[PDB]
Amino acid sequence: VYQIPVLSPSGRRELAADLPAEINPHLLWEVVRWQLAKRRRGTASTKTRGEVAYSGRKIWPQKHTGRARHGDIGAPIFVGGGVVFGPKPRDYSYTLPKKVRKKGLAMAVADRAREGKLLLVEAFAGVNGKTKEFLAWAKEAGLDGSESVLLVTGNELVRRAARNLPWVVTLAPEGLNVYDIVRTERLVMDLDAWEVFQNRIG
Amino acid sequence: MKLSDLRPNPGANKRRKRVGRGPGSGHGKTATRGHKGQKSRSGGLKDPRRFEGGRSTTLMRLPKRGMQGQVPGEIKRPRYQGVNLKDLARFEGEVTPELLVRAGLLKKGYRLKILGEGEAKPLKVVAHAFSKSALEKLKAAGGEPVLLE
Amino acid sequence: PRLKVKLVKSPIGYPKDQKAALKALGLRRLQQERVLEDTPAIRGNVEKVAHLVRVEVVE
Amino acid sequence: PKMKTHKGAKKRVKITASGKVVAMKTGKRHLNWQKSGKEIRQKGRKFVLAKPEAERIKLLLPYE
RNA sequence: GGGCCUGACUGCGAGGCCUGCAAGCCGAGCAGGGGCGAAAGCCGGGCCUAGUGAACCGGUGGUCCCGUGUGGAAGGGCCAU
RNA sequence: GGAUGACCCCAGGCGGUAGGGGAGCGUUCCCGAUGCCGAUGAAGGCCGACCCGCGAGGGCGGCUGGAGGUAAGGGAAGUGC
RNA sequence: GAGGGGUUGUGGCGUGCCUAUUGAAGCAUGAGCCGGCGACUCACGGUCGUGGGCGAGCUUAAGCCGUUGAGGCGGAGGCGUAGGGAAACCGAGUCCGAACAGGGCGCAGCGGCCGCAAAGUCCGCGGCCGUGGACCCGAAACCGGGC
RNA sequence: CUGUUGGGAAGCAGCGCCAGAGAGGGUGAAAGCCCCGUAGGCGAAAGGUGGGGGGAUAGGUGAGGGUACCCGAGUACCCCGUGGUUCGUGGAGCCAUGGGGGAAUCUGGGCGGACCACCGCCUAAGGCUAAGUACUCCGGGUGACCGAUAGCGCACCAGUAC
RNA sequence: GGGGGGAACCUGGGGAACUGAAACAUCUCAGUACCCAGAGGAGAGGAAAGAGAAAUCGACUCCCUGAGUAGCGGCGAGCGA
Ligand SMILES: [Mg+2]
Ligand SMILES: [Mg+2]
Ligand SMILES: [Mg+2]
Ligand SMILES: [Mg+2]
Ligand SMILES: [Mg+2]
Ligand SMILES: [Mg+2]
Ligand SMILES: [Mg+2]
Ligand SMILES: [Mg+2]
Ligand SMILES: [Mg+2]
Ligand SMILES: [Mg+2]
Ligand SMILES: [Mg+2]
Ligand SMILES: [Mg+2]
Ligand SMILES: [Mg+2]
Ligand SMILES: [Mg+2]
Ligand SMILES: [Mg+2]
Ligand SMILES: [Mg+2]
Ligand SMILES: [Mg+2]
Ligand SMILES: [Mg+2]
Ligand SMILES: [Mg+2]
Ligand SMILES: [Mg+2]
Ligand SMILES: [Mg+2]
Ligand SMILES: [Mg+2]
Ligand SMILES: [Mg+2]
Ligand SMILES: [Mg+2]
Ligand SMILES: [Mg+2]
Ligand SMILES: [Mg+2]
Ligand SMILES: [Mg+2]
Ligand SMILES: [Mg+2]
Ligand SMILES: [Mg+2]
Ligand SMILES: [Mg+2]
Ligand SMILES: [Mg+2]
Ligand SMILES: [Mg+2]
Ligand SMILES: [Mg+2]
Ligand SMILES: [Mg+2]
Ligand SMILES: [Mg+2]
Ligand SMILES: [Mg+2]
Ligand SMILES: [Mg+2]
Ligand SMILES: [Mg+2]
Ligand SMILES: [Mg+2]
Ligand SMILES: [Mg+2]
Ligand SMILES: [Mg+2]
Ligand SMILES: [Mg+2]
Ligand SMILES: [Mg+2]
Ligand SMILES: [Mg+2]
Ligand SMILES: [Mg+2]
Ligand SMILES: [Mg+2]
Ligand SMILES: [Mg+2]
Ligand SMILES: [Mg+2]
Ligand SMILES: [Mg+2]
Ligand SMILES: [Mg+2]
Ligand SMILES: [Mg+2]
Ligand SMILES: [Mg+2]
Ligand SMILES: [Mg+2]
Ligand SMILES: [Mg+2]
Ligand SMILES: [Mg+2]
Ligand SMILES: [Mg+2]
Ligand SMILES: [Mg+2]
Ligand SMILES: [Mg+2]
Ligand SMILES: [Mg+2]
Ligand SMILES: [Mg+2]
Ligand SMILES: [Mg+2]
Ligand SMILES: [Mg+2]
Ligand SMILES: [Mg+2]
Ligand SMILES: [Mg+2]
Ligand SMILES: [Mg+2]
Ligand SMILES: [Mg+2]
Ligand SMILES: [Mg+2]
Ligand SMILES: [Mg+2]
Ligand SMILES: [Mg+2]
Ligand SMILES: [Mg+2]
Ligand SMILES: [Mg+2]
Ligand SMILES: [Mg+2]
Ligand SMILES: [Mg+2]
Ligand SMILES: [Mg+2]
Ligand SMILES: [Mg+2]
Ligand SMILES: [Mg+2]
Ligand SMILES: [Mg+2]
Ligand SMILES: [Mg+2]
Ligand SMILES: [Mg+2]
Ligand SMILES: [Mg+2]
Ligand SMILES: [Mg+2]
Ligand SMILES: [Mg+2]
Ligand SMILES: [Mg+2]
Ligand SMILES: [Mg+2]
Ligand SMILES: [Mg+2]
Ligand SMILES: [Mg+2]
Ligand SMILES: [Mg+2]
Ligand SMILES: [Mg+2]
Ligand SMILES: [Mg+2]
Ligand SMILES: [Mg+2]
Ligand SMILES: [Mg+2]
Ligand SMILES: [Mg+2]
Ligand SMILES: [Mg+2]
Ligand SMILES: [Mg+2]
Ligand SMILES: [Mg+2]
Ligand SMILES: [Mg+2]
Ligand SMILES: [Mg+2]
Ligand SMILES: [Mg+2]
Ligand SMILES: [Mg+2]
Ligand SMILES: [Mg+2]
Ligand SMILES: [Mg+2]
Ligand SMILES: [Mg+2]
Ligand SMILES: [Mg+2]
Ligand SMILES: [Mg+2]
Ligand SMILES: [Mg+2]
Ligand SMILES: [Mg+2]
Ligand SMILES: [Mg+2]
Ligand SMILES: [Mg+2]
Ligand SMILES: [Mg+2]
Ligand SMILES: [Mg+2]
Ligand SMILES: [Mg+2]
Ligand SMILES: [Mg+2]
Ligand SMILES: [Mg+2]
Ligand SMILES: [Mg+2]
Ligand SMILES: [Mg+2]
Ligand SMILES: [Mg+2]
Ligand SMILES: [Mg+2]
Ligand SMILES: [Mg+2]
Ligand SMILES: [Mg+2]
Ligand SMILES: [Mg+2]
Ligand SMILES: [Mg+2]
Ligand SMILES: [Mg+2]
Ligand SMILES: [Mg+2]
Ligand SMILES: [Mg+2]
Ligand SMILES: [Mg+2]
Ligand SMILES: [Mg+2]
Ligand SMILES: [Mg+2]
Ligand SMILES: [Mg+2]
Ligand SMILES: [Mg+2]
Ligand SMILES: [Mg+2]
Ligand SMILES: [Mg+2]
Ligand SMILES: [Mg+2]
Ligand SMILES: [Mg+2]
Ligand SMILES: [Mg+2]
Ligand SMILES: [Mg+2]
Ligand SMILES: [Mg+2]
Ligand SMILES: [Mg+2]
Ligand SMILES: [Mg+2]
Ligand SMILES: [Mg+2]
Ligand SMILES: [Mg+2]
Ligand SMILES: [Mg+2]
Ligand SMILES: [Mg+2]
Ligand SMILES: [Mg+2]
Ligand SMILES: [Mg+2]
Ligand SMILES: [Mg+2]
Ligand SMILES: [Mg+2]
Ligand SMILES: [Mg+2]
Ligand SMILES: [Mg+2]
Ligand SMILES: [Mg+2]
Ligand SMILES: [Mg+2]
Ligand SMILES: [Mg+2]
Ligand SMILES: [Mg+2]
Ligand SMILES: [Mg+2]
Ligand SMILES: [Mg+2]
Ligand SMILES: [Mg+2]
Ligand SMILES: [Mg+2]
Ligand SMILES: [Mg+2]
Ligand SMILES: [Mg+2]
Ligand SMILES: [Mg+2]
Ligand SMILES: [Mg+2]
Ligand SMILES: [Mg+2]
Ligand SMILES: [Mg+2]
Ligand SMILES: [Mg+2]
Ligand SMILES: [Mg+2]
Ligand SMILES: [Mg+2]
Ligand SMILES: [Mg+2]
Ligand SMILES: [Mg+2]
Ligand SMILES: [Mg+2]
Ligand SMILES: [Mg+2]
Ligand SMILES: [Mg+2]
Ligand SMILES: [Mg+2]
Ligand SMILES: [Mg+2]
Ligand SMILES: [Mg+2]
Ligand SMILES: [Mg+2]
Ligand SMILES: [Mg+2]
Ligand SMILES: [Mg+2]
Ligand SMILES: [Mg+2]
Ligand SMILES: [Mg+2]
Ligand SMILES: [Mg+2]
Ligand SMILES: [Mg+2]
Ligand SMILES: [Mg+2]
Ligand SMILES: [Mg+2]
Ligand SMILES: [Mg+2]
Ligand SMILES: [Mg+2]
Ligand SMILES: [Mg+2]
Ligand SMILES: [Mg+2]
Ligand SMILES: [Mg+2]
Ligand SMILES: [Mg+2]
Ligand SMILES: [Mg+2]
Ligand SMILES: [Mg+2]
Ligand SMILES: [Mg+2]
Ligand SMILES: [Mg+2]
Ligand SMILES: [Mg+2]
Ligand SMILES: [Mg+2]
Ligand SMILES: [Mg+2]
Ligand SMILES: [Mg+2]
Ligand SMILES: [Mg+2]
Ligand SMILES: [Mg+2]
Ligand SMILES: [Mg+2]
Ligand SMILES: [Mg+2]
Ligand SMILES: [Mg+2]
Ligand SMILES: [Mg+2]
Ligand SMILES: [Mg+2]
Ligand SMILES: [Mg+2]
Ligand SMILES: [Mg+2]
Ligand SMILES: [Mg+2]
Ligand SMILES: [Mg+2]
Ligand SMILES: [Mg+2]
Ligand SMILES: [Mg+2]
Ligand SMILES: [Mg+2]
Ligand SMILES: [Mg+2]
Ligand SMILES: [Mg+2]
Ligand SMILES: [Mg+2]
Ligand SMILES: [Mg+2]
Ligand SMILES: [Mg+2]
Ligand SMILES: [Mg+2]
Ligand SMILES: [Mg+2]
Ligand SMILES: [Mg+2]
Ligand SMILES: [Mg+2]
Ligand SMILES: [Mg+2]
Ligand SMILES: [Mg+2]
Ligand SMILES: [Mg+2]
Ligand SMILES: [Mg+2]
Ligand SMILES: [Mg+2]
Ligand SMILES: [Mg+2]
Ligand SMILES: [Mg+2]
Ligand SMILES: [Mg+2]
Ligand SMILES: [Mg+2]
Ligand SMILES: [Mg+2]
Ligand SMILES: [Mg+2]
Ligand SMILES: [Mg+2]
Ligand SMILES: [Mg+2]
Ligand SMILES: [Mg+2]
Ligand SMILES: [Mg+2]
Ligand SMILES: [Mg+2]
Ligand SMILES: [Mg+2]
Ligand SMILES: [Mg+2]
Ligand SMILES: [Mg+2]
Ligand SMILES: [Mg+2]
Ligand SMILES: [Mg+2]
Ligand SMILES: [Mg+2]
Repeated sequence: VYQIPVLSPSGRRELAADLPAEINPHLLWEVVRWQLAKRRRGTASTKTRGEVAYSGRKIWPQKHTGRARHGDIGAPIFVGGGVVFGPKPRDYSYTLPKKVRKKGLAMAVADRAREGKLLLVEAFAGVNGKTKEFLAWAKEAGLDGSESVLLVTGNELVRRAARNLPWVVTLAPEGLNVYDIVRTERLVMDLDAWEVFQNRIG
Repeated sequence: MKLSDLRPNPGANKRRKRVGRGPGSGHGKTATRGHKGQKSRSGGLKDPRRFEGGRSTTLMRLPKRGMQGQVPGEIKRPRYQGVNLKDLARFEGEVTPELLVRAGLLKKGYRLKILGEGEAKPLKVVAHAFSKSALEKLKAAGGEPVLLE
Repeated sequence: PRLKVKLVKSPIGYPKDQKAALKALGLRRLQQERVLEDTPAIRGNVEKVAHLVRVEVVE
Repeated sequence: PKMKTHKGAKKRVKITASGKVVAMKTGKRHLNWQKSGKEIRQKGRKFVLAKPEAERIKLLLPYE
């Protein structure tokens, strides 16, 4: 078990948590790959020599002109003809195994835990919507903006307050994902979100 | 662990074989197809799993055998999938086709039949059929067979 | 699981009904060893003469 | 799209448990009067196809 | 040349020859029931090597295996040709 | 050897078409990047007898050019004539 | 500005490139020259190998919900867990057979319950096969409807 | 905001400030706070829409017993010739129908793959019915989509010149 | 009231061939291309003289699965619920 520092008005707490011990870099890479692959738009397209505007007339006779034999000017050997193996619209998504993405999620959170960069918060004192409020809170909480932070919390007023900062990413715990965990240098969570995370890896 | 640390394990993502791309590569000019003939062609070659240059094929000179059937097709009948005693050891108390399908052992829509590889545990097991050695082993280890339909 | 049952203590001097259990279990010789089922019937006889019997569970 | 089962193979052959291919002996469909019982008897049994030919027909039978 | 006979068997087949495949060839021995022989044994056609034709489609004699709600039937399968 | 490429010593192999295998270079694009290089001059162009790399190539310098370019690490292809 | 760069008088050596071929400098093919365009791909299925997850199990599909470059739910189903037989049927066996015969096809981790490994299966990647126009270009023709 | 280098500051330096807004594009170079925007909010007299919410209207409505009146005709049905189905004449049903013959109204008729019996299923020869589905001339949003031989045939007075 | 138009999409009435079968005729391509008629913002379909074995289900359309299964097939190539 790791020991995760907790932040309370009632004082600097500690709490044991059951993150996995051994971390698999290749596995985390497989989840990030699959994350960034299934979001692809797949909108690259080209025109086959049959999808092109020209007519299928034979531009000149097969024999006895002294020029190369050609068919129609849609053939890809012509400028302005079709393109042989151009992109067609594609679905890059795939069903990465549920167990694997669950494992990576717990793994990526454990890496921040094993580093000292996982803070669990009780609540957010004054922050009720405004950036200046969350900023002030961040100063008390040791978050000065020198490091990037993944804020994971179901409180929307806290999410809107932090989200425009250039060093803060914003998530509801149902949106916890490993790519955003790895993007960031620190990880900050509600005890409400922490409970949610703990349920999703079980 | 930073984004720039995420790399695939050695060999996880090998690069492709790109032919017809110069002398240095080993694959220039003919793109490993050799020279002329069918099969060098785009689209070339009939399906080599079957075709044999025009002679009667290895498959087609073999004789047919057995019932292939006829329209209106398959005759619907009760189907038995057998499950071994060794597969039952994990359970306690009573064993049922329901419980057996959720374990992953029995397939849906298949009447149960207990087979006798392995030993018998004292279990009341409700199955559509038993082998001879399934009944004997079972009803001799405290087991409780239950034929049904 | 089955029952590797070995007779390791002479019945001589013990009540007759315990000597019958050995006959039920088939133990007719010292150090003799029989493998039986774990039937609650068979078990109880083995439990009766537990002090005369070495028992290993098999399977 | 998905491959189609070669029904000539399906009707002529069987893949065993270890992945051999088995077929009926050829040569007793007719013309059998002057054949010994030794020929008629041995040709009534299945046989294992040579490996090169076996691996071909097995690809024709992809969902067995 | 003669006598008695039908092994010109049925159910299998160790092991080989040959061979790209598929075929082709030889085969001891075990069992069933036989032929000949006092017997040892021999006999699964012919001194041997040519006298031949894969599959598909159908015919006929068996078998009683499937039989499209059920019992039958139609029709197939299997064995032989 | 030292200990798993930590580098060193000693030895042998290293012509090559079809073709098999291996390891790299470069191009476009994405993550890295709310970053970093950039008018004290981006990309591209023109030179170089300089440096690195077996090579494909990569640097550096001078001129041109005048607004972009983009690392270590990975990802994807309309990727080299 | 003990070195380099340009030039080339003389001497030595010396049969273009590509393609096709048994064999080309070949008096066999192609190319005036330059720049740009130009040919092994994608989907789905298969089959091997490979990087990981899980392992007698593995995995979801369409959808539903959430996000709006967030991810989750969904077990229907699919593959595997047993084979043999035309089948009925039997089953670690089964089929042929009269057979308890003979044969065909089948049947069973590494270290101290704990740890690793592994059937299998899922996904990624790569080689190759099937279906597609399937490496690119090229017919003479065939058909339909119109001019 | 100021200084600064510079043709120009958004660069560099100094001291600030906003953020439910740090998506993006501009501005003389590289700008959160100059501009246009962005987050978050507001907006229709008129036309269109209105599948949502409300209201009307049409419409909707028992039990026994008796009776045996009615229940879709050149139809079912059979035969000839075909089509559809996975079904290529197959043991060929089923659905459809060009030809011939030609019923019955429930105790009637069709079907469950020749056929027959039993057992079931259904109620032909009248009509209509949202939604879930398809498509992209049109608008908008977004691209590990092109960037002027590319991307539409056309970024440009292009279905033009010719 | 109709007439005519509308990129694709829809239904109906007609309906090829190259090609594949490494020839070709059944078969394939394919009820596709195309022609024609009609319809719309969709269209077709639709309220069991159904399924088909469940003593069951309950209009129709569309998706996933069933399943390349059942079968069809010069039992060839292939086709395919
Ligand atoms: Mg396009
Ligand atoms: Mg194009
Ligand atoms: Mg086309
Ligand atoms: Mg065209
Ligand atoms: Mg065209
Ligand atoms: Mg045109
Ligand atoms: Mg044309
Ligand atoms: Mg034309
Ligand atoms: Mg033409
Ligand atoms: Mg010519
Ligand atoms: Mg010329
Ligand atoms: Mg020319
Ligand atoms: Mg020319
Ligand atoms: Mg020409
Ligand atoms: Mg052409
Ligand atoms: Mg021209
Ligand atoms: Mg064309
Ligand atoms: Mg073009
Ligand atoms: Mg092409
Ligand atoms: Mg092309
Ligand atoms: Mg892929
Ligand atoms: Mg960041
Ligand atoms: Mg932010
Ligand atoms: Mg933000
Ligand atoms: Mg963000
Ligand atoms: Mg958020
Ligand atoms: Mg978000
Ligand atoms: Mg970090
Ligand atoms: Mg390589
Ligand atoms: Mg790749
Ligand atoms: Mg490639
Ligand atoms: Mg090369
Ligand atoms: Mg070269
Ligand atoms: Mg190579
Ligand atoms: Mg080579
Ligand atoms: Mg060449
Ligand atoms: Mg090559
Ligand atoms: Mg090759
Ligand atoms: Mg070749
Ligand atoms: Mg090749
Ligand atoms: Mg060639
Ligand atoms: Mg050659
Ligand atoms: Mg050759
Ligand atoms: Mg060539
Ligand atoms: Mg040749
Ligand atoms: Mg050749
Ligand atoms: Mg050739
Ligand atoms: Mg060749
Ligand atoms: Mg090839
Ligand atoms: Mg070959
Ligand atoms: Mg070639
Ligand atoms: Mg071609
Ligand atoms: Mg082909
Ligand atoms: Mg060809
Ligand atoms: Mg021939
Ligand atoms: Mg079958
Ligand atoms: Mg004693
Ligand atoms: Mg005594
Ligand atoms: Mg005593
Ligand atoms: Mg007593
Ligand atoms: Mg298909
Ligand atoms: Mg066949
Ligand atoms: Mg078979
Ligand atoms: Mg024959
Ligand atoms: Mg026969
Ligand atoms: Mg004959
Ligand atoms: Mg005979
Ligand atoms: Mg003979
Ligand atoms: Mg004989
Ligand atoms: Mg023989
Ligand atoms: Mg026989
Ligand atoms: Mg080989
Ligand atoms: Mg196969
Ligand atoms: Mg296969
Ligand atoms: Mg299957
Ligand atoms: Mg005689
Ligand atoms: Mg006699
Ligand atoms: Mg042999
Ligand atoms: Mg052989
Ligand atoms: Mg011979
Ligand atoms: Mg005998
Ligand atoms: Mg005898
Ligand atoms: Mg005698
Ligand atoms: Mg004797
Ligand atoms: Mg003998
Ligand atoms: Mg044939
Ligand atoms: Mg037959
Ligand atoms: Mg008969
Ligand atoms: Mg019947
Ligand atoms: Mg029967
Ligand atoms: Mg009867
Ligand atoms: Mg019967
Ligand atoms: Mg019969
Ligand atoms: Mg028959
Ligand atoms: Mg018959
Ligand atoms: Mg050396
Ligand atoms: Mg050596
Ligand atoms: Mg070499
Ligand atoms: Mg892009
Ligand atoms: Mg960026
Ligand atoms: Mg700078
Ligand atoms: Mg560029
Ligand atoms: Mg440059
Ligand atoms: Mg250089
Ligand atoms: Mg300079
Ligand atoms: Mg420059
Ligand atoms: Mg700019
Ligand atoms: Mg920039
Ligand atoms: Mg660059
Ligand atoms: Mg870059
Ligand atoms: Mg890199
Ligand atoms: Mg790819
Ligand atoms: Mg290309
Ligand atoms: Mg490459
Ligand atoms: Mg090149
Ligand atoms: Mg000099
Ligand atoms: Mg000189
Ligand atoms: Mg001179
Ligand atoms: Mg000279
Ligand atoms: Mg000379
Ligand atoms: Mg010369
Ligand atoms: Mg050259
Ligand atoms: Mg030539
Ligand atoms: Mg020549
Ligand atoms: Mg020449
Ligand atoms: Mg010449
Ligand atoms: Mg010359
Ligand atoms: Mg010439
Ligand atoms: Mg020539
Ligand atoms: Mg040439
Ligand atoms: Mg010229
Ligand atoms: Mg020219
Ligand atoms: Mg020139
Ligand atoms: Mg050029
Ligand atoms: Mg390839
Ligand atoms: Mg493609
Ligand atoms: Mg596959
Ligand atoms: Mg593969
Ligand atoms: Mg794999
Ligand atoms: Mg897994
Ligand atoms: Mg699961
Ligand atoms: Mg956002
Ligand atoms: Mg079987
Ligand atoms: Mg056996
Ligand atoms: Mg028998
Ligand atoms: Mg036996
Ligand atoms: Mg064996
Ligand atoms: Mg493992
Ligand atoms: Mg694995
Ligand atoms: Mg292959
Ligand atoms: Mg084509
Ligand atoms: Mg195609
Ligand atoms: Mg290919
Ligand atoms: Mg023709
Ligand atoms: Mg003709
Ligand atoms: Mg003609
Ligand atoms: Mg003509
Ligand atoms: Mg014509
Ligand atoms: Mg005409
Ligand atoms: Mg100034
Ligand atoms: Mg200023
Ligand atoms: Mg500057
Ligand atoms: Mg400043
Ligand atoms: Mg924003
Ligand atoms: Mg944007
Ligand atoms: Mg901006
Ligand atoms: Mg801007
Ligand atoms: Mg800047
Ligand atoms: Mg800007
Ligand atoms: Mg700006
Ligand atoms: Mg808004
Ligand atoms: Mg607004
Ligand atoms: Mg509003
Ligand atoms: Mg209402
Ligand atoms: Mg009502
Ligand atoms: Mg009423
Ligand atoms: Mg009626
Ligand atoms: Mg009517
Ligand atoms: Mg009427
Ligand atoms: Mg007639
Ligand atoms: Mg008829
Ligand atoms: Mg028909
Ligand atoms: Mg049909
Ligand atoms: Mg028909
Ligand atoms: Mg029919
Ligand atoms: Mg009629
Ligand atoms: Mg009446
Ligand atoms: Mg009735
Ligand atoms: Mg009636
Ligand atoms: Mg009817
Ligand atoms: Mg009828
Ligand atoms: Mg009937
Ligand atoms: Mg029915
Ligand atoms: Mg029936
Ligand atoms: Mg019905
Ligand atoms: Mg009707
Ligand atoms: Mg309607
Ligand atoms: Mg609708
Ligand atoms: Mg648009
Ligand atoms: Mg727009
Ligand atoms: Mg231009
Ligand atoms: Mg253009
Ligand atoms: Mg330009
Ligand atoms: Mg371009
Ligand atoms: Mg346009
Ligand atoms: Mg336009
Ligand atoms: Mg153009
Ligand atoms: Mg133009
Ligand atoms: Mg014009
Ligand atoms: Mg008109
Ligand atoms: Mg109209
Ligand atoms: Mg039609
Ligand atoms: Mg039509
Ligand atoms: Mg015609
Ligand atoms: Mg034809
Ligand atoms: Mg033809
Ligand atoms: Mg042909
Ligand atoms: Mg051909
Ligand atoms: Mg021909
Ligand atoms: Mg033809
Ligand atoms: Mg035809
Ligand atoms: Mg076609
Ligand atoms: Mg075709
Ligand atoms: Mg057709
Ligand atoms: Mg149509
Ligand atoms: Mg069309
Ligand atoms: Mg609609
Ligand atoms: Mg409608
Ligand atoms: Mg009604
Ligand atoms: Mg009705
Ligand atoms: Mg009803
Ligand atoms: Mg229905
Ligand atoms: Mg009911
Ligand atoms: Mg309903
Ligand atoms: Mg379907
Ligand atoms: Mg299945
Ligand atoms: Mg068919
Ligand atoms: Mg077909
Ligand atoms: Mg058909
Ligand atoms: Mg068809
Ligand atoms: Mg249908």
